[PDB]
Amino acid sequence: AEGDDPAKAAFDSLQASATEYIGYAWAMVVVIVGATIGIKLFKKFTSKAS
Amino acid sequence: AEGDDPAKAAFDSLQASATEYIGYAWAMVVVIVGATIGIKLFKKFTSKAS
Amino acid sequence: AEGDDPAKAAFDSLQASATEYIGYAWAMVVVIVGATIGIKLFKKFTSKAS
Amino acid sequence: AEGDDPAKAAFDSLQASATEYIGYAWAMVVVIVGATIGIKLFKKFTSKAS
Amino acid sequence: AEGDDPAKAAFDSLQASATEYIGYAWAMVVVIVGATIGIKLFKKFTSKAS
Amino acid sequence: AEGDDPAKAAFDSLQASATEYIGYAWAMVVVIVGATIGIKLFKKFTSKAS
Amino acid sequence: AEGDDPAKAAFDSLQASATEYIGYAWAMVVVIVGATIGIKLFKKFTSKAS
Amino acid sequence: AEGDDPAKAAFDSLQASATEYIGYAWAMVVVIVGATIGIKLFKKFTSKAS
Amino acid sequence: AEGDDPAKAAFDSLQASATEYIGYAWAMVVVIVGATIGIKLFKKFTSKAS
Amino acid sequence: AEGDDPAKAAFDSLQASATEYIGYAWAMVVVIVGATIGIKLFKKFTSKAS
Amino acid sequence: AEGDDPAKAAFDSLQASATEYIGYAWAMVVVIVGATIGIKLFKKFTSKAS
Amino acid sequence: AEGDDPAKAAFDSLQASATEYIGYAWAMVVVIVGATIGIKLFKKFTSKAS
Amino acid sequence: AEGDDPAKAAFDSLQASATEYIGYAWAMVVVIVGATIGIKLFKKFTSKAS
Amino acid sequence: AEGDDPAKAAFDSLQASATEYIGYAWAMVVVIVGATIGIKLFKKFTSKAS
Amino acid sequence: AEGDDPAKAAFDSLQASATEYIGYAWAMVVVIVGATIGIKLFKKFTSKAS
Repeated sequence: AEGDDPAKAAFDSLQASATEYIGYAWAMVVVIVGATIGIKLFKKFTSKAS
Repeated sequence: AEGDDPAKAAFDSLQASATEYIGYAWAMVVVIVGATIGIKLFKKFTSKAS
Repeated sequence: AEGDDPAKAAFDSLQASATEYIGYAWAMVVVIVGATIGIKLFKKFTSKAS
Repeated sequence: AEGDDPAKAAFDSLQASATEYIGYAWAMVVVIVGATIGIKLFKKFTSKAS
Repeated sequence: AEGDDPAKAAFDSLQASATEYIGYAWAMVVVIVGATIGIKLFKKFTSKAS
Repeated sequence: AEGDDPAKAAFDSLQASATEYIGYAWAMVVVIVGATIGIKLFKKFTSKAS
Repeated sequence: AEGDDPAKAAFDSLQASATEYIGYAWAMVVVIVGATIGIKLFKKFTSKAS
Repeated sequence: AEGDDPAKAAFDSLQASATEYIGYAWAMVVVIVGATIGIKLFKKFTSKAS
Repeated sequence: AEGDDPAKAAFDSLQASATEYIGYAWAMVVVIVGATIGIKLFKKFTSKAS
Repeated sequence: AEGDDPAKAAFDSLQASATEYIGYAWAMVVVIVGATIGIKLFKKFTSKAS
Repeated sequence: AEGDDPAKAAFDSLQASATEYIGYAWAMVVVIVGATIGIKLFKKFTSKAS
Repeated sequence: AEGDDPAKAAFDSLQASATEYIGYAWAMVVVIVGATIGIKLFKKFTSKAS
Repeated sequence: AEGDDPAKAAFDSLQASATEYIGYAWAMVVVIVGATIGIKLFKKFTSKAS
Repeated sequence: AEGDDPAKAAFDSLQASATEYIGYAWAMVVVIVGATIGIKLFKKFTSKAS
Repeated sequence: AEGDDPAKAAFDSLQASATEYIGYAWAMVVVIVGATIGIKLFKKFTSKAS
């Protein structure tokens, strides 16, 4: 009980922080996927011309 | 007997506390797996465009 | 049992979110395929004239 | 014997729970594969027009 | 001799019990591997369509 | 020996299930290829007229 | 010496069992590869018509 | 909190750098697609003469 | 009481020092992950060209 | 001296026995790697057809 | 030395087996390419008539 | 404090060294990606001729 | 420092070797592309006659 | 010193043996890549005919 | 003081010896990584041909 209270709260803080990192992950992949969408579009142009 | 009663109860309390920690574990992994599902979905988009 | 309940629900939420992403995927490809239909139609005109 | 009985049963419960998670897995992949079937169909249209 | 007889038998019982646990292990992994076979099959479908 | 028997049988069941999925795969591609045969036939008509 | 004899034999049995599992592996992949050969053949038909 | 601050910033820097690489990607494909547009134009001339 | 005071403070100092080491850890992994982001970007270029 | 002689010899015997076990290890991994070579070859066939 | 001898030989056997699989691969593709040569010849006839 | 100072500095040196290795990594991938750009360009020529 | 020097040099040697392989790659594709240029030229003759 | 001499030499022998295994690795991949070069050549023929 | 002097020196010798072992480690991994660079290059060739 008493001992595990501060620890439970600590785990909550750790979980929230994990969520912050995870948000950054979603974003990073937003850039990479953005790059893939654009570049694959270049390829699309090329094929249409072909 | 007499001596081990309080100890048995103490072990029950310890086990329950362990269950609390364990619940937090399931949750933490819920966030991480959520991140993996979303980001792998970004990758899915990229491949479909490709 | 008890521990895996919150986790099952979490997985449901994750699955639904996956469905949202997936809807966006169908749409994105709607635009790309729209582009292919139109442009291939331009090619059709050219061939008919030829 | 005596000690390992409750443990055997516990393992049964754990195995069943594992089956629940696993069912959710089959489903999640049902959505993802559904997305792949549909989107690859969009690509099919595009190629046929081409 | 005399003292170690009951102990040898006890070790036999312990070994047999260990075998029971171990059987449950083989099974648990049967479910997990079953899940992997099925889901990887979903992926197979997706690739074939692609 | 003893331990691996149930596991061998489990693997047999898994293999058979894999065969079921695989049958569905052959079918799915039957529809897609059917679509390609028909539509390419439309193209055939067009060229013959041309 | 004496102690490691039964253990060497045990390892032989374990190795043989491993061979049984491994045979099942070769087979499972026989089905999957069979599926890939057939389905890729469907794709072949489609392309030839195209 | 305290520990994850420097890490969040580090991830920001990493994301920005990723954007730089990605810009170079868009450019590289600009050259390749430029090549495809020009060369397919050569083919266009040839067909028109034909 | 009296004896454990200096020890509590000592543990505080030890904990803070642990935090310093831990900061260095976050940083070290910042470099490694930076390397992975860049190099995986090289791979991205290669695939886009492909 | 005198006491450690029989012990040195005992250690030699133990080392040799360890070598026997170790030989079995190399073999066991021979089977597993054999399985991986064959099955990855099945995958090779599939890709070539694709 | 001693330990790695049997392993080297095992690797030789594995390599030879790999060669057998690989021969089957060359053959399988012989059939597929044979099919492509014949069918493309049908197309040749059609065009010549056209 | 006192004990962890030399260790902090040691970790700094280790981190810097890690950066050196990492630089070599970026370079190695520069060669590999260079190879991919060139060779994919060969493929580009072939397709343009086709 | 001291430890990572020999390793840095080792990485240099590895990188150079990678360059050798890569040169062979450029060449191999020189032959394949040569084949494509020639054969597509055969096709050119055929079309001109047509 | 004295104790680590035999160990250093032992490590040399182990490293050399590792080199033998590694040579076999380069070879095994020589066969696999040979198979890929040949079979991809079959595909080349098919496309040229097409 | 007096007693710990010879021990400090002994620890220095032990540390230096540890450095020797560690050098051998860097080397061993030089061979393994060399093998990975070469073999992955074989794979590179195969993909380029594909």
